[PDB]
Amino acid sequence: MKTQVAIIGAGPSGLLLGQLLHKAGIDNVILERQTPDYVLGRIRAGVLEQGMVDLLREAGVDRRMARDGLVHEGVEIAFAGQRRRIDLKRLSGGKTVTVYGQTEVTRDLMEAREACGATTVYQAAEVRLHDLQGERPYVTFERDGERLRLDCDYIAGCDGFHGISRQSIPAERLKVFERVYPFGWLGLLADTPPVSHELIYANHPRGFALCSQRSATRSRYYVQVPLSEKVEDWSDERFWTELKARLPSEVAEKLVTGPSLEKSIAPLRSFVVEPMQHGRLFLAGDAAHIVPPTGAKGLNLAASDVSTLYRLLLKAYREGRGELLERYSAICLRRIWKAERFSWWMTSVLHRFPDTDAFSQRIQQTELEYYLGSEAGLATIAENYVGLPYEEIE
Amino acid sequence: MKTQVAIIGAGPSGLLLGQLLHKAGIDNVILERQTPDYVLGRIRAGVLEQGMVDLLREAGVDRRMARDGLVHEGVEIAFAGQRRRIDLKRLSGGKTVTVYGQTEVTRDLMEAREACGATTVYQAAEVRLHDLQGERPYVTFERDGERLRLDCDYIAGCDGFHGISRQSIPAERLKVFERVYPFGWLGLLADTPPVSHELIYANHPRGFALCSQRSATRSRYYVQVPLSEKVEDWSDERFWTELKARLPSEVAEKLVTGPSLEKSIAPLRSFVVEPMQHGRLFLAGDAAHIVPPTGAKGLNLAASDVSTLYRLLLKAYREGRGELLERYSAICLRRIWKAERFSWWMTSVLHRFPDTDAFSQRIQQTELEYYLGSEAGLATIAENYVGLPYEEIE
Ligand SMILES: Cc1cc2nc3c(=O)[nH]c(=O)nc-3n(C[C@H](O)[C@H](O)[C@H](O)COP(=O)(O)OP(=O)(O)OC[C@H]3O[C@@H](n4cnc5c(N)ncnc54)[C@H](O)[C@@H]3O)c2cc1C
Ligand SMILES: Cc1cc2nc3c(=O)[nH]c(=O)nc-3n(C[C@H](O)[C@H](O)[C@H](O)COP(=O)(O)OP(=O)(O)OC[C@H]3O[C@@H](n4cnc5c(N)ncnc54)[C@H](O)[C@@H]3O)c2cc1C
Ligand SMILES: O=C(O)c1ccc(O)cc1O
Ligand SMILES: O=C(O)c1ccc(O)cc1O
Repeated sequence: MKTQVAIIGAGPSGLLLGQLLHKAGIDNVILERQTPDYVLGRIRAGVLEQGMVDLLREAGVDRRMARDGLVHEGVEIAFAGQRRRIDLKRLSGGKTVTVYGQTEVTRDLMEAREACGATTVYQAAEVRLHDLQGERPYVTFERDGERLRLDCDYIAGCDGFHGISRQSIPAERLKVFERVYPFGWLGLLADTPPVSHELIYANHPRGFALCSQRSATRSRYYVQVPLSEKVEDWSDERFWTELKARLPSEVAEKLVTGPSLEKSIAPLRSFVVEPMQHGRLFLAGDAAHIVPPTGAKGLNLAASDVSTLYRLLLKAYREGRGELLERYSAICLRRIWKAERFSWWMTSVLHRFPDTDAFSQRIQQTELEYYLGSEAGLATIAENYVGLPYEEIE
Repeated sequence: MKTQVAIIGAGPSGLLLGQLLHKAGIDNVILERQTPDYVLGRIRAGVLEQGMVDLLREAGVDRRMARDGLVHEGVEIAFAGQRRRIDLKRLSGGKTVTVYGQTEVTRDLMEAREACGATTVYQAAEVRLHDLQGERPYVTFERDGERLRLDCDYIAGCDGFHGISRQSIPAERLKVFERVYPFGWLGLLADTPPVSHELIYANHPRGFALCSQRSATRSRYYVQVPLSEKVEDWSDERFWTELKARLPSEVAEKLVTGPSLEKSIAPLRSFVVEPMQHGRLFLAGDAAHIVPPTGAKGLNLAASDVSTLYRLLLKAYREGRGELLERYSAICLRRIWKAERFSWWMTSVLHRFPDTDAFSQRIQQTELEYYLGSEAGLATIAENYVGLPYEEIE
């Protein structure tokens, strides 16, 4: 079996890269461990930066998003009784963010890939990577007991945090940066009207709470929860009572609750590897870095990594400028570190940490008061929230 | 002995409050433990916000400052080889800061107080405060062996961090917030031309360094130093070699060194007490809060506390609105907490901390890169650096 670009993983990263490449005439094959049904069962993210919205349009997979996605011009932050709205549009110079679920984006891409007939192998077991520094790297995998080999020019590791691609680079070539937080988020998807037209991040003494949405009739809520909690200890009833306790009264009063469609606990973490490539292997998305979901940068960093990789592969194939691929990491990392700093900052001011002394609590409260009450403070949040500009390469 | 306002301490706070009050017709007596010579030997701070510059003018003690002080429109931050200038004037909407030493301000006030004949008792030993909640509080002290009593209406505790006034409030009425940093600043005063027309804060891998000044022929430099260091372990020669090692080469190359006039180590700390008053006693300056010197807010918070206390005492005496004095703490604390947050922030991004893991070092470097390269980021530093607006009271 032979292709130009082998893509490990059929999540947002792999599918988006694959569609962009296909549309440009660059053959690519995607290998996925799971079934399409399993991939479609993941709920996850719901906020898209303008940059990712444009990338989807460029990949020609935006009809459903332009119809069902909700454009948001502001977000609210609630702390100490008050609610402060950050006008993203005004403060960022006119940029907005789009709420359209990660599940929906994935379904749209899977649908577009099937229609075009590009190759996708689901249930590709025991995927292994070889000859990464050769002129001809290859991938071996198993489809129903028999071991097959796939030859290619390049390999894009879009296999997420637990993927095989990052594990295939000699550990000595990689520098890891990581921070584990002492809490996770318990999320709940409900077929109920959202409590607000815009998102609400809430810093409350009992912990963080977030009111989000997927459409006019589907809501998504999250509450900060200790690492020790098991999802089976949280009945729907317990969740609503707790969400309500963390929100301002005028918001909790008008909350329409209902049974959960999905409920899960995701732990918070920061992780970056440098470089993000080795020979003919390039990491993209969760395979290369993780951010706590507080700034909604996860799916968005995957998109920029992909936008950068795709434009560099295009130069390599169409223009014969294969040497530009050496710049991938440098380019991606500048954006990744700023998104990591923003996500770290949002996380530290909105959540309640266990070992907190009095001085730090007061500093946390003051950060909010300063950033939310100063025009310059609001602009730092806003420009970071809509997404800093993608670099153009060279 | 009888007066209207008893003032404990003849540092910047007490003298400024005393001059303002005297000029308005409100009698006040200042009690100081040390001699005038001892007070004048302290070097300390050198940066004044516009607010403090206006307060000095209002107190009529600005002739020398208007002549010898240097107005600065920007400051530089050096990190990772580069130097970035923050245009304070442009970014703050036209505000600047004035470099005029704390020693000079103190000398100017002491001179003005002597000329007007207001009462100042130096070497007032064993000062004690009594009947703080009565209608008539009083102060007792010792002048050459004999114990004297001073009756008054109000007492202003302007006695610094180790003063007796904060110690005189029942510990149970006070809430303390404090953070001790694992380093101090080794400062050096030299009769040499400063290396730059503007200040330079430097984040270097060996530690923080700061290039400041007092005039066109007098310089002040500081280097971050461990808590374990003794000043006698730092010869002038050792200091210059170390300063030079922490600065960018084009700056170190042109540094004019020379023997020290003064050299001392000051440890870094944050401290706030709430409330800042008890009965007829009001705390002002270092007696109520401490900030690390990184943001130069120490002497500046003393000035705002004083400006607030003076305007409230004026209302009380001239207008009979004695009830407004209950608002002192609330008003002062809003400004103190924002200055504390700023000083904490400056401190954490410019200094090298001992227990730092890789992720944090990268986050520290990114904070600098973001704040120094974004117009909104630069504006947060600038507005905070020139000094947030004084509240007008009511
Ligand atoms: C559990 C979890 C919860 C999240 N929750 C949120 C959230 O609530 N909000 C938010 O803002 N962000 C959240 N995120 C982040 C956001 O969803 C991710 O950044 C985004 O999914 C990244 O996309 P990706 O394509 O890089 O990886 P993924 O979506 O993880 O997809 C990678 C794919 O590779 C496949 N794969 C793995 N190993 C192999 C292999 N060995 N061979 C072949 N295929 C393989 C996997 O099956 C998977 O399909 C969450 C992420 C995770 C892991
Ligand atoms: C050692 C030190 C170094 C500093 N270095 C810097 C620096 O390098 N840069 C910078 O930006 N800021 C620095 N600061 C901070 C800045 O100088 C202070 O915030 C400023 O001096 C506060 O003024 P104040 O009037 O409140 O107190 P102070 O200047 O401390 O004066 C209070 C006065 O009260 C007197 N007193 C004390 N106890 C009694 C008593 N029991 N009875 C009567 N009188 C008493 C003291 O003798 C003293 O004269 C420094 C402060 C200190 C303590
Ligand atoms: O899923 C969401 O809708 C959501 C929204 C904002 C964010 O920060 C993280 C999230 O998971
Ligand atoms: O003394 C100074 O000149 C000086 C300047 C700036 C600052 O942050 C702290 C300082 O002590």
